[PDB]
Amino acid sequence: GNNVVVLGTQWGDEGKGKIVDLLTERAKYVVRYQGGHNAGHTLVINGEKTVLHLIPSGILRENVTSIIGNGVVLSPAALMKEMKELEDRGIPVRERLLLSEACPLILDYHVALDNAREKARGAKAIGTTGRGIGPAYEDKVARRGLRVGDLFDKETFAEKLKEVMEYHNFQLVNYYKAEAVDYQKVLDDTMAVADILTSMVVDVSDLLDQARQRGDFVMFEGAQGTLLDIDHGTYPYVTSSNTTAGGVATGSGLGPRYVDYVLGILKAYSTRVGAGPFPTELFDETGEFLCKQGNEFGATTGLRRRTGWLDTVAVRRAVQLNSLSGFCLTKLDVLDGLKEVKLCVAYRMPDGREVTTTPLAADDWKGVEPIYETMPGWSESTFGVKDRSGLPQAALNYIKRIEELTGVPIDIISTGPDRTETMILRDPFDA
Amino acid sequence: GNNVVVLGTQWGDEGKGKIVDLLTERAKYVVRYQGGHNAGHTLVINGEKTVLHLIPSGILRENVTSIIGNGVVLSPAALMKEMKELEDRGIPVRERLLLSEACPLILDYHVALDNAREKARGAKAIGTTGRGIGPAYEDKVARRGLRVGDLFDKETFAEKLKEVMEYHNFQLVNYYKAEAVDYQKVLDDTMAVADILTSMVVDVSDLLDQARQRGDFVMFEGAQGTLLDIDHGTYPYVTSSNTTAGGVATGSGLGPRYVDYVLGILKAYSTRVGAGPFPTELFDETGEFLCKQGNEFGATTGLRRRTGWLDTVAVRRAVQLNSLSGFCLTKLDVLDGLKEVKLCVAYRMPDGREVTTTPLAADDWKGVEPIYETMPGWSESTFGVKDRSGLPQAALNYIKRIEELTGVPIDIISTGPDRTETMILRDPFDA
Ligand SMILES: Nc1nc2c(ncn2[C@@H]2O[C@H](COP(=O)(O)OP(=O)(O)O)[C@@H](O)[C@H]2O)c(=O)[nH]1
Ligand SMILES: Nc1nc2c(ncn2[C@@H]2O[C@H](COP(=O)(O)OP(=O)(O)O)[C@@H](O)[C@H]2O)c(=O)[nH]1
Ligand SMILES: O=P(O)(O)OC[C@H]1O[C@@H](n2cnc3c(OP(=O)(O)O)ncnc32)[C@H](O)[C@@H]1O
Ligand SMILES: O=P(O)(O)OC[C@H]1O[C@@H](n2cnc3c(OP(=O)(O)O)ncnc32)[C@H](O)[C@@H]1O
Ligand SMILES: [Mg+2]
Ligand SMILES: [Mg+2]
Repeated sequence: GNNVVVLGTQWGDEGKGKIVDLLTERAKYVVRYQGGHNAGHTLVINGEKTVLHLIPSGILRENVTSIIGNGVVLSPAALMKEMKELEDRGIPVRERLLLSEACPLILDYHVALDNAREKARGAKAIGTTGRGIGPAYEDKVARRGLRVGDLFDKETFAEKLKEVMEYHNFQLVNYYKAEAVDYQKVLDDTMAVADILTSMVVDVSDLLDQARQRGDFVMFEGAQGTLLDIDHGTYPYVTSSNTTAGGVATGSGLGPRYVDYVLGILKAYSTRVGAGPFPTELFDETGEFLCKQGNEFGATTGLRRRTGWLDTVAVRRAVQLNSLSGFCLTKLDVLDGLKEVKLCVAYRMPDGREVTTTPLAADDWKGVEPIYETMPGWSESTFGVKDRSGLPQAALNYIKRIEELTGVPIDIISTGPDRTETMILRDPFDA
Repeated sequence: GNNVVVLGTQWGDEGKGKIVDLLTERAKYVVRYQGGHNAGHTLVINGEKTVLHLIPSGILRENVTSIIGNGVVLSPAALMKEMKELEDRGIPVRERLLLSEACPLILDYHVALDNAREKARGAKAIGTTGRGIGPAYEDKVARRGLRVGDLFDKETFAEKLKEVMEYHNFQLVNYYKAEAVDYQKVLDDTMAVADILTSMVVDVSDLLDQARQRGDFVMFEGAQGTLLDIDHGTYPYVTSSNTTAGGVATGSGLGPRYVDYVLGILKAYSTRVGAGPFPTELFDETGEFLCKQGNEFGATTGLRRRTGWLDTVAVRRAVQLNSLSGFCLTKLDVLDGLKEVKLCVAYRMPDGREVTTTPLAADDWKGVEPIYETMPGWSESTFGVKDRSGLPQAALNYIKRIEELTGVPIDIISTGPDRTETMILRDPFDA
């Protein structure tokens, strides 16, 4: 299919960055359609690590035009920081990166707010990445936030910014009893970059409609994961954007009927950073194992990540929410050396009922317990293996079992962090 | 196609209610996926008017199950009010209506807030319908708002509600210097209806995935219109939800790949209630005419509606944003008796540039001017006509011209408010 969507089917960090980088070889465009720099994508090419947050993961391929879709909450400071870093490394970002004038801006007060709220919640704290994602989205929805296109008139921008800031400042000092955020500091930091920012603007919907009508290969890059969806995730322990395939058309402006294949990234084992339900969470040795081997620590905040077994029930919600076309089994190489692996196939609800469907809001997950299927592990190494043949049968069964349990084929299997450490069984672009 | 989406291509009020009611004859389900009771849908069957706001327009057909999707901001008071009204009229709502536990709740403070903000904006006031749509969506995104499923535990609900209310109350009295909203009044009004509310809950995504897998005819009913889209509309003069086809999958939980046909409702002339850009707005006799004949006054607030000529440029943005499959030319009967009609085919930008693309945010529409195409009108009456033959050639040309100018066929033509006063040239369900 021409328009391919790559997204996380769990709670982020499944490995979208690598896969997006990999798959963009044949792509004309790559589009981020939601989130901001809370995202953390690690690309590894012949050993060279590149960590992207706000910039689309297709930025390393000169044949691809990376787009920041209107859905993205964009931090000028964050963009500048990343651009500079890639530029020093030979990546002419400004030559490859375009962006929507409709993108809301993440300015300092947003982080001020993000921190304050987080504080206020005390114990039942969400565990947000500390960027100002939440407030930026709130300001969008409230229709008071600033967007890229607001920089088209700096004086008017100073007017709007003065307003929005006094408004937020009042809340910060009087209610939160927190320090105000200096309006002039913000206006200044902003105006300095404004010109660079404005230079990358393009009418994204139209560009995408044109690309679409030409047949251009376009990849949409997801941020965060399905279960962190503001609507469909473990609310309120979620991110503030729709991480489900529906955000592509809303955050890019491309009509929904033009999505061709939805590729869902699947970690082979589960992780979460932030508070919230997690039935298959492990707190034992194997958990520790899964964490160490997988080097599970957030690419955007370091914070160790919670680990647990893959959960076909949660994965199955992801399948329906996103119209999955196929999966990209990632980190299989991490299971190597376990005596046995297991998949959560059903949930035992607190009233005794057994169910193969997930609850929605966090409180409804309160006391659910996982009912497992236990498969034999494999001692052979699968790291770097690039052909099914190189995988032991135990691994092949685990893979088939996931397919059986989900009804979606594993078209791509990843066995290490490096771009080429992958098995492309079915390339979504031909699919 | 099995899953058909019906939405407004302009600024609301194109006539979704009638069309949805009409088209649901063959439907198993009808789903609202966004907005709340700011919407106003007028159904007319053999002269009997029915005005829906929050309840899906398929509620009058016992063969159809009406669903309030998670995307909808739901006012318990509003729901109760409408249910009662339909029940007295022989409509057993509770028997036909189901709803998502994920729907955020619109409670009193939300209206308190909606009013306060509106006040604060003074002159540059959005012109929101006065329901608490904006705040309810903000509370959603901020992850502090209450949802239907929160009623599954009334004590915890009282806890969460006490919190959210003190929070908002502080803002209302100290900043806005407005009157606080009584927590106990809210908790009470809510708890009284809670049980009814909870009784209608269903897991909508799953139900839709099942329906989808059965082949069931499902209609998604849009609220508001494309150009009022929070992301793609004339921001900030927009509604707080994505009125574009992308909201269907986000606000219903049905995977995006399962949308089959997107039907866009097209008024044949333009209207707007609320502040904001409107290039083809008319302030002359014909405007007055268009308003009087069309009886253009908001079904949700009465407020006279601004009128202007149809705008192919704005309509064309709608075509790409929503992947339109076809149009439903509505109110054609209203043009009868004009000497000449005209369509805006291009925009003359303020720097002299001529463009066939629309700007996004309001300020960017600032001084655009419409460049028209002037077609001969028609004196014959088209009211109630149900066969193309009954339409004068002048009308047929106007219709073909819209098709030529947009590239989307007019599969349905409506010539009066009554259900049967329509021409179904291509029924989306077979399409
Ligand atoms: N061992 C192993 N590491 C992988 C594999 N695929 C990706 N990685 C690494 O695992 C991490 C994926 O987390 P992250 O980059 O935050 O993924 P993203 O947030 O979804 O883009 C990064 O450290 C990658 O370098 C794989 O198949 N095996
Ligand atoms: N004259 C005329 N009225 C129509 C036609 N279709 C619908 N109506 C009426 O025009 C209005 C449509 O506005 P509204 O009900 O608010 O549409 P909605 O908000 O899109 O559901 C209602 O008064 C309908 O009764 C039509 O083809 N001709
Ligand atoms: O308001 P926010 O800043 O968005 O934080 C809210 C919640 O969402 C989580 N979170 C945010 N981005 C995440 C991410 O990005 P990628 O998978 O794309 O690499 N991966 C994993 N978890 C992520 C935070 O942990 C928290 O639970
Ligand atoms: O915050 P809000 O309460 O949503 O108001 C914001 C803006 O959106 C407009 N508006 C809201 N619902 C509308 C509607 O519903 P239907 O077309 O579905 O019948 N039709 C037309 N205009 C509508 C208001 O006029 C205002 O411009
Ligand atoms: Mg990451
Ligand atoms: Mg209406």
